[PDB]
Amino acid sequence: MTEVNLNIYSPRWGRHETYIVELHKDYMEISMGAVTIKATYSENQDPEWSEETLQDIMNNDSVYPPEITQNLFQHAWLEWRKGALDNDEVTRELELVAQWVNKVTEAKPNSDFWRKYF
Amino acid sequence: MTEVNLNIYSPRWGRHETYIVELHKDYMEISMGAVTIKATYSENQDPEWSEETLQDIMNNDSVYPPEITQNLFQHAWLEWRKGALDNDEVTRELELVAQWVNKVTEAKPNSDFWRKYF
Repeated sequence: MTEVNLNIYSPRWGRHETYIVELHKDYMEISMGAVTIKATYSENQDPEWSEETLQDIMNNDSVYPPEITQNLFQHAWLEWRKGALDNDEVTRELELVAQWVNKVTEAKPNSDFWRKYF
Repeated sequence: MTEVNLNIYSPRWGRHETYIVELHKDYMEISMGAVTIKATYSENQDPEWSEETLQDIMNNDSVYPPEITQNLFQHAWLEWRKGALDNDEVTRELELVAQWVNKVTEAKPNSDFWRKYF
């Protein structure tokens, strides 16, 4: 297990929240607070994800990242898993995803109309 | 009935692609080239959307917008529909959404690792 701690700014709480990524050969888990989602690897199929999604836990914090975000986490994990990325590198690459998510949040439309809505 | 032309930057075509938003009282349409998706207003329920999402058609331009983007379009339309926004207002509010999408694209992770993926 290598653990990656990601700082995601949550407009809901007005602070950065820690999303914890647990990487294993057999599975990956992503938790924020009491919720945990999971992907489990399989030889001849794409990873099996828990019913709960990354968008689920993030939208809960008023974070609205691109739909591909969860798939990025999966890609980072699958590449780390075959040894293409070492521990510090998968950490760096995932931090880039978190940075992107935070930039998306930072750049949200800022008119009266949009501020009132989300 | 009014039409808003939005300019979305596409790394796939190296240019801003024109997304045409048609607002009518009973429905809204969004066109990109030959592709059109549609949301239909219903009196007692949320609008009925195409199953092909705005995100899906943008993914085809190699654009990965926040997942809430389609919902933002819906909001502007519904507000315009009941006259909470005039034609110029709905235009600017939607342009701020396009502007946000463009910022997201511009800020996409650009490490060699991520570029190989998307």
